[PDB]
Amino acid sequence: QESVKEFLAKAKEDFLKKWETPSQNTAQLDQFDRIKTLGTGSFGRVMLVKHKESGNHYAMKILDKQKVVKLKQIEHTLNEKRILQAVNFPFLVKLEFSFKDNSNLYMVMEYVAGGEMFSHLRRIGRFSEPHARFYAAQIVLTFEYLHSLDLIYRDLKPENLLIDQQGYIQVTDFGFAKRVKGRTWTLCGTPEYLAPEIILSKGYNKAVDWWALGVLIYEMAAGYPPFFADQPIQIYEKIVSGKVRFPSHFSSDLKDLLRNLLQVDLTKRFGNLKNGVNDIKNHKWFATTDWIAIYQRKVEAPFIPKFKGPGDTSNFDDYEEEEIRVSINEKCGKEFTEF
Amino acid sequence: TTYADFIASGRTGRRASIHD
Ligand SMILES: CCCCCCCC
Repeated sequence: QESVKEFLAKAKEDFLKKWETPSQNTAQLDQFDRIKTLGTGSFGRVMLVKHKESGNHYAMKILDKQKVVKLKQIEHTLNEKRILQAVNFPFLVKLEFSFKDNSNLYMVMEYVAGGEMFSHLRRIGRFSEPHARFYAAQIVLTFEYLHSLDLIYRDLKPENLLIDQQGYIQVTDFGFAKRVKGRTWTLCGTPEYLAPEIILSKGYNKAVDWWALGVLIYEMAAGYPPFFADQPIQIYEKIVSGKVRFPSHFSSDLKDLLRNLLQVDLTKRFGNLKNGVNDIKNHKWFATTDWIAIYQRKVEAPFIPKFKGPGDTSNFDDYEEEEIRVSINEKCGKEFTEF
Repeated sequence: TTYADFIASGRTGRRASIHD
């Protein structure tokens, strides 16, 4: 318990060195080959790429300067990159390279071939409590680290957790990540995962991440989220309402834990109490979990997705291949000066 | 069943993140 505190301490120091003095233009477009698109986003897409000098595969994130701009996501894009190049945690996707060009922003990360948890979750339906618990444990720890650096993640969902070769998770998409001492007020996240304080425009803190966990956990063990409907509006209504129904297969410990994460009253919510994280690590639901073991990647994973070979894309869905178009004249230069 | 309700819902796929 003190070992943790001390860990965190050195870790904050490392982060700060990088937070105050970031990396810029460490690669070029040409140094890679575009293999396949792995996902599409709002302002960009993700592609499997291949580094010519080393023959290593990576996932390259590509953001359109112009769309980031019209969508007023400028600050958010700067944050994502600035933060990603500074963290280092076993369950965080590693940023290798970063660069930009006349029309785009690029973030090159390592490739995690197991695909999104979302695909498995959906295909299988739901996970057994022990299975989900395995995952939760990793996110608790990840949040423990992140929150320590005065960071809020803000975009927890199955779509964002990737599964590696060992069956361990990797958190991707820091598009909403923000370093903040104090409150923030941006309306952002994914409907089914938004805390009421966000929805209510109340000004929020890192406690929103904990409500998110609650949702994650419920979703994985039930196979469906606690609050769903066909139009966001309908969802917002159920979130703030305060009602939550659980499946009859939930263990009582589970129901207890989720009843605490899904606390509308920020003043009662687990994780945002004096004792923070400990209120969670100590719960009966996780009585079996050896935090240290998880951290160390010593625990045997419930499911390992088998990799056919390096560069294999079998675990991702297919998307139409647009082609990377690179302008002759620079787009939004001053806006992305620090990238 | 709720599970069935979920399945026939419109939000069974990948959810996009909101902003403003
Ligand atoms: C919040 C991260 C925990 C670090 C544990 C280190 C194990 C000796």
